[PDB]
Amino acid sequence: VLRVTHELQAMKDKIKENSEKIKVNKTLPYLVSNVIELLDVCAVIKTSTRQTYFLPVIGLVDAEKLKP
Amino acid sequence: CTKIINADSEDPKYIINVKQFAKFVVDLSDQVAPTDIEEGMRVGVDRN
Amino acid sequence: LNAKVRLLREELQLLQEQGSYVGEVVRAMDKKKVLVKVHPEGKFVVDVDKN
Amino acid sequence: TRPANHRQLTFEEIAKSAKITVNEVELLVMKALSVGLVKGSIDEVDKRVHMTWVQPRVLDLQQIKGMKDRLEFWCTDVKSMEMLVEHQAHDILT
Amino acid sequence: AVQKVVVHPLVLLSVVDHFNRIGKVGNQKRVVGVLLGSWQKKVLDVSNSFAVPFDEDDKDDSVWFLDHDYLENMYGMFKKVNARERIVGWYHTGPKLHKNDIAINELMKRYCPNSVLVIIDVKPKDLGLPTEAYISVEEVHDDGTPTSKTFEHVTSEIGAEEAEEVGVEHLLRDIKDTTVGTLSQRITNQVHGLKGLNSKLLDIRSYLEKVATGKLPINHQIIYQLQDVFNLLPDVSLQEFVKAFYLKTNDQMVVVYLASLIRSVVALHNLINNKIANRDAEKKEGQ
Amino acid sequence: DKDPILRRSGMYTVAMAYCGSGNNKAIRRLLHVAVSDVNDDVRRAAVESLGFILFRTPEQCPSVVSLLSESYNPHVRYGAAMALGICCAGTGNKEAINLLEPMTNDPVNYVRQGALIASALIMIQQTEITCPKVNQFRQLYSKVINDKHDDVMAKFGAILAQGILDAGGHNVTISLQSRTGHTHMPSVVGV
Amino acid sequence: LESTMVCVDNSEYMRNGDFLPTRLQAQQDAVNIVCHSKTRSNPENNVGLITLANDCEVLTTLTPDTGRILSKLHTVQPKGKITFCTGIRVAHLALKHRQGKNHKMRIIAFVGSPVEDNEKDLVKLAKRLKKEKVNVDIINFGEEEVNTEKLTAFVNTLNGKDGTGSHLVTVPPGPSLADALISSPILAG
Amino acid sequence: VGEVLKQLTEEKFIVKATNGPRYVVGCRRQLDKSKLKPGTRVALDMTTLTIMRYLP
Amino acid sequence: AVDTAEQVYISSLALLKMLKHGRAGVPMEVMGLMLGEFVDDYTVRVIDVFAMPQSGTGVSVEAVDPVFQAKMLDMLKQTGRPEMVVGWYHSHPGFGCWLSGVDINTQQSFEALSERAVAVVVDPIQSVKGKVVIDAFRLINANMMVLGHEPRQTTSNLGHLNKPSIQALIHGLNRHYYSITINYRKNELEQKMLLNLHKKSWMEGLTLQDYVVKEMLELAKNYNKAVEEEDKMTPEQLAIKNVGKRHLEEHVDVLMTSNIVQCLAAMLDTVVFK
Amino acid sequence: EFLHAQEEVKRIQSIPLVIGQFLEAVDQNTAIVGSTTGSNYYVRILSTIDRELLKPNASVALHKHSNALV
Repeated sequence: VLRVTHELQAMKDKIKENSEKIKVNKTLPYLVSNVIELLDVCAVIKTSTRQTYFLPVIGLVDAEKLKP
Repeated sequence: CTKIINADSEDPKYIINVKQFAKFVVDLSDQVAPTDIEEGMRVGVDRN
Repeated sequence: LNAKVRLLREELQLLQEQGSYVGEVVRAMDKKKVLVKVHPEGKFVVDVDKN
Repeated sequence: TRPANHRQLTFEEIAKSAKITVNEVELLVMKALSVGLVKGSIDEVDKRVHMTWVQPRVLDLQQIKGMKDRLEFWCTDVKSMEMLVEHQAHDILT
Repeated sequence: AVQKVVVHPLVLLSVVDHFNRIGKVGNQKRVVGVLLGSWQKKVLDVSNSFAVPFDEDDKDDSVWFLDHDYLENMYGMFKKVNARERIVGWYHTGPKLHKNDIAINELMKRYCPNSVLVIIDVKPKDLGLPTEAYISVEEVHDDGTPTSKTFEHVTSEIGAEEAEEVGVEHLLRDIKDTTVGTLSQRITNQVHGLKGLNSKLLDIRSYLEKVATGKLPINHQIIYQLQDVFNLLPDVSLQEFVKAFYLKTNDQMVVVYLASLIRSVVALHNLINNKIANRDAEKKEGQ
Repeated sequence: DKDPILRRSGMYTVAMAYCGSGNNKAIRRLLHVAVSDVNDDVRRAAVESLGFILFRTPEQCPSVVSLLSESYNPHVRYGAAMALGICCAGTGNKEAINLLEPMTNDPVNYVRQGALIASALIMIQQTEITCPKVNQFRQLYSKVINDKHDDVMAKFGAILAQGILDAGGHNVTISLQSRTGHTHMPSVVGV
Repeated sequence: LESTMVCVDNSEYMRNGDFLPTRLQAQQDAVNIVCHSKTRSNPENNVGLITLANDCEVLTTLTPDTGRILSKLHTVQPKGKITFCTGIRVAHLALKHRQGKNHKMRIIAFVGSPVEDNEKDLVKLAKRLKKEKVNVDIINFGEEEVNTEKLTAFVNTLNGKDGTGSHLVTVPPGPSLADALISSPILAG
Repeated sequence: VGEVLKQLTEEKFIVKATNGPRYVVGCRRQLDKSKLKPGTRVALDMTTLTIMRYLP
Repeated sequence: AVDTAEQVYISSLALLKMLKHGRAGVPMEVMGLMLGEFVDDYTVRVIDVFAMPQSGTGVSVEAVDPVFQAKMLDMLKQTGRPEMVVGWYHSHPGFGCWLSGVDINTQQSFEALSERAVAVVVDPIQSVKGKVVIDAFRLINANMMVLGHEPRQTTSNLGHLNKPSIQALIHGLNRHYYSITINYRKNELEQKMLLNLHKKSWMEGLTLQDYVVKEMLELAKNYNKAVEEEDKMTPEQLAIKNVGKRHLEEHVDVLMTSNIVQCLAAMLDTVVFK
Repeated sequence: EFLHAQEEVKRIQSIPLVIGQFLEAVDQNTAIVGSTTGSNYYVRILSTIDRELLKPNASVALHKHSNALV
């Protein structure tokens, strides 16, 4: 019976994370741009403001489908 | 002033870019009818 | 003497204030106003001090 | 057992400690000190040890070397020097 | 493991603040709380911590409580505001480590596989640090000690941050070389001749205290092994250090000779310079 | 006591107990406190006390206050000005005003009102012939209550300075010592 | 409003599974039904418990939810001998430390091993609890102090004294059915 | 992201972000200056301008 | 019904928490609420502060989570003594300290909730022990502007308040605002503990290993001797010059101290040991 | 206190700076310097810095907030 408790727990961390995750896009400095490249212990992003940033955290979404 | 370059179903999620700074994924303002928002024409967005 | 030295060191505190920009005065009009063009950004109109 | 002074021990000391002749003391001290576990000094003019460092075992009895014999009592000298310097320099000490 | 432990000042401030907060009743004599940190390396780096409710009863030092619900809730809140943080151990006051500690540590062992205990002192006297870090371990001793189990001490330090000494140190600070060799040497000799003397005489009493109260005069190889390495030097008789004659004497003599030569040079130069700043400048009658 | 304000209370108690005497122990303790104590308020209270306890010998007060006149701490200078004003009472040493004048131009507004009040207290009852400088400060007072760019808090002392200088229709007077030598408790309490 | 701290047993004696399929299961369903009754009485009543097996560490707090009670009730692994005095003192300190001190106080005990013969110690320990007017009932399942009767007077010494009175249930001989064991605690505290 | 324009000192070095501005920064804990010869990609935090993970 | 030159006491724990939290999320413009305490209109104190959770909204009023604050307050009541939330702090990394429209709206909301709702502004602009860029602001309603802004009844404290004066950007947005005097809360036990911390931890005062010292000293003294020998030319010329209507070099206190300490090390060398 | 002031002044320049090109000198303790961002600022120079080295264009680091020559 503890199984449903964990799965009901899932309607817990996801809701808060979604709210924050759905702000960067909306926010003006989003600077949606092209990822310069990918690495491993990570992302390298050329923001649409012509700036190259290095992100240690490759990103919230899993890195497998981050095509250079 | 900004130029719209795309739109998406469900949440509109426009990909408008203002002049040349950067593409912004911005939702429509609360007080606008969704019909007016379209693709490839001038519109107005506030900074914050 | 060394109170004076301390006072001078204290007055070196003015370094905290950020420096002023540099702009070539395109044209100065009456009524204490001048239009100037700072290098980084386009021109504008400013009011003059009393010095 | 005994550092400094008697730490320097005549070859005959090693002879007695190794039931070997005095000349055998001279001939054998090499291998005897060979060991490969204790590093230090030894003075083959008289085979005087005054060795630097060793790996000692338990200390006999209630740590004879532990009390004033070697340690502790020197704390008195340390305190004496400390008080002397303190009194001498009190003015600058502030 | 956990060779070094570094405690940020925030931790000490929080601990003392909570101690004063609970000061309403002094019966506790302890501040048991959950202490958080990071494994930046094999060295732990402590950070923000907090105090959870507890009890330290003298009745066999076995009435102890760490509300699991409160612990979990505080954990969650802290992680939500600081993901990088996570539990690293627990801390308590009452410098004399109450015998309950072992049991409590076991609880922490569950929350963290290697949870360290840090004992902090509300009132610092001198030397060392108000903190003391202990880790609970279990093993079988080579010597033959039954259960070979006891808390092991682990070194400690203090952390670093930005713009904190302004809170206090602005009131007083003497960062300079005027006291170097004026006060530094004095405090050094004082601390040595006090603490080292105290430890040595404590062991002196212990030589028979091992029989009366302490463990055993021939006990804990670390004890007498460390004593022997201390007496790596004879400490008596020739001592083979300051009686080395041509080895130590001559070295000290050359060093002091050079130091005194430069001393004379600086003295002469100071004399001339101060004379010129003198009469040359002071002998102005000005009619 | 650890509390700075308790230390200020102690300094005031020292002043009041040793009122009208040159007890060297009191002067030494007070000067050491003023030199050392970090809390500027304690230093200011200490220098005020110093001014208080040495009024029977005004000639010497300016000598000690002189060094305080030029210090890094504005509060030290302000308290020094007040101490000079209280010590000299109403008699014009001709050096009190001499030191105040340059002190009457300090950048800090706090010092500004301190100097104004001190000068007003000193010059009370005086005359042009008796003190040639009385006019200047008078005029000075007017200007500081006339210019607008001056700090309002700075000018706040100027009006009181005028009032004190001309207080009571040029009849009332401040004096802590009775003609018979008995010290005037009311004057001490008021100051 | 009631808050309870129970003292279950998990000992090598509890390693036996005699009562019903497992004496441990007998304790489990007893605790389950008493918790259900408590919840029915008042939804915010708090339940917690610990095992007195070689230790009396509170298994967790006094939460006002049954699901936690049953979930934790699992994972017993009975290997440690009982320690009644430590268990009861820990339960008392939990009750006092409980934020909801207004909640009515109670303590249960699912002991299943021989207890300390000395009755003076227990009498002294629990007559103080009586002075601070605490309610405690003790339940014995399995191989306990054989059909304890000396505790009966002690029961009046801790709960009762021409007052409330908390019944004590020893181990019935042979197999014991849960329902019979639990008809008593509900019938009398 | 920026490049190590030059090794001003064993403690501080001159670097330039891709955006163009040039600053002087320093190793954080151990950035292995032996391998950070003039010209070495490094990412700096935009709160203290400190040298972090280096990747060519 | 009248303002004055009031004061806010900040506990050392409070300022340390504020600065560390600010430095934690400098790019994100973090924010939070304090747990302050009332004593009188003239003075108000703050002891504890918690971090409201990161939110993409920013410093918006909605960023306050009632369940989070309720839970934190309940827990604190359980352990230790909490106090009602005085106001909010945030880090404005742009330049110094000031406020914006959203900030004033939030402050107005809190002022509706309570009396002071003091606002706190911090920034990454910091010095090792010489910035304390923190500041405290409070808004003024536009209804009583006919009445005096801040009725003052004390010269010393008003002048001390003015001594900080107002910042460039502060005047740029000083209106609807009036900064309130801040001061570090009295600190003795914490002060003493920190003072003990410095000697052994924040600077080299272990006092047992406190005493190169004979290896590189020769070389340092060589450098300084050569340098002083060189510098001796300038005083030579200066003296050579006549009345005519860079001799000051010092460089001697350093040698004095260094080599006198080295010589004193003989005290350790010959007595303290052996 | 004098020593404290001296060490504070020395520290003033230790904080990470921003490179840039000095343009020219107006008067002692003041000058005009151009940053790598291209803007030209009117700033001050500490008494410690020594003139002949300042006079040539060369390169110089500025305080990231005060922009003062260091």
